[PDB]
Amino acid sequence: RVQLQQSGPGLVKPSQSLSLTCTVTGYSITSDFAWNWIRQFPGNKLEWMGYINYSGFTSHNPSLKSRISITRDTSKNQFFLQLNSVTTEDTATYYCAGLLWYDGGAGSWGQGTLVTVSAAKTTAPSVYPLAPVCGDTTGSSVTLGCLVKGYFPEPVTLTWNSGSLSSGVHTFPAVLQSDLYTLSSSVTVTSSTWPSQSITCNVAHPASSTKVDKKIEPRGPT
Amino acid sequence: DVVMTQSPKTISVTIGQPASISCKSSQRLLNSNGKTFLNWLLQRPGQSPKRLIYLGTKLDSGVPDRFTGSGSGTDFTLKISRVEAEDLGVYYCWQGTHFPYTFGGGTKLEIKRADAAPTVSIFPPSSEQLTSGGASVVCFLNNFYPKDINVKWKIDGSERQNGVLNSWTDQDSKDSTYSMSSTLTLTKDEYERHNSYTCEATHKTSTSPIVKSFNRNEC
Repeated sequence: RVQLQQSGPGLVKPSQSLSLTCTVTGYSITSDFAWNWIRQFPGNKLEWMGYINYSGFTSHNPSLKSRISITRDTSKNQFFLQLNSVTTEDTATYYCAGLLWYDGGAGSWGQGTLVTVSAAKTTAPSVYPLAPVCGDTTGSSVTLGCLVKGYFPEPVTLTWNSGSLSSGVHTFPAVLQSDLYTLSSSVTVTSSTWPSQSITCNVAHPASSTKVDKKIEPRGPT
Repeated sequence: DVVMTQSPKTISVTIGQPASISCKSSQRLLNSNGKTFLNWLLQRPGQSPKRLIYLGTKLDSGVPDRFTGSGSGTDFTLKISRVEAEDLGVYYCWQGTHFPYTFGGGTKLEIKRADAAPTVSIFPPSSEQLTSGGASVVCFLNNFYPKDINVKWKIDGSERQNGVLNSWTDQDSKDSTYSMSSTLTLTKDEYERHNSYTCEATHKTSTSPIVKSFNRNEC
């Protein structure tokens, strides 16, 4: 069907502009739809920002009064969001979403892109392995961990064994302190399988272009 | 602007049971051509909202027929004939009839299930973090139900509450449980000063807390 994918910078300085792109595939943007920008606040309140429709005609929320431009490039099958004069109050997840002009149906949203409005600096994380204490390995299951600490801004991506280990995983929401984030993730497996089958935390921080692949080593001889 | 009011705030439903939620708009949503631009959306944990219902009463493209939308004028209802665990998340209504378009505040659908005690796991600071001069002790409290749970930290038998940071997961659709992570962060020098580190979880499933401990400098 039609698919949308947002791209654009995830960290913007106060009083500058946010600039995002929505790339549409599986459908021509000059047919049938209204191409909308919607944002979700940390609270989780959703706000409609505006649209550009298949003919180029636009509309936006008066709450944004004059800060917002919505444009398209038909040769590229893309539409765009520009929002100026930003403040921390514009920190949110931005979604592009197409709805059929005719009946509001077929709602299709991109993945969502987080935009942080902050003067804080981009910092790569330290990824620390969380190896189980000896006494906790003699059970039928064993739980291993990975601590991602001191990064900015969100987000990071975290997988286990490059994504082949997906069952029994818990990745927790990041916690922000002093303009650095900390995230942890746990993975539980059959005790007999470890450490014969190694377990590695794969962490990416696109903002700082940094990746760490941390093999979890047991406590005791390795 | 049109105000959309969703009730109830939160609903907790047993798998296999029905669920009904309401959206009431401050203005009628019928239009001049006979269409009613009222949509319902579901947002699962970690994803974007996705379509359910449109035109007030119509099933959107590819949606399971377990969802039904009813109502007109200003009062709308979404019903789920039989709830499945994957239906958990936040449900929103949306109006496209009056500019500017607006969303309900959302209704969170939670799955009711059998109580479950947490699996508690504690982790000393890593050797790499210790070379950094910082030391985090991590405790996971995994797969419990219900969602209310306490965690207390002890150092050498004495409770510590400073430098503690917690983070909870959304309900898991696989088993309908909750997980939580707690992190106690110290300087390497304070960590290296004490021996015993203890994580204690208190959950309704147990009259006695779940306790996990370790000694510094011991495997």
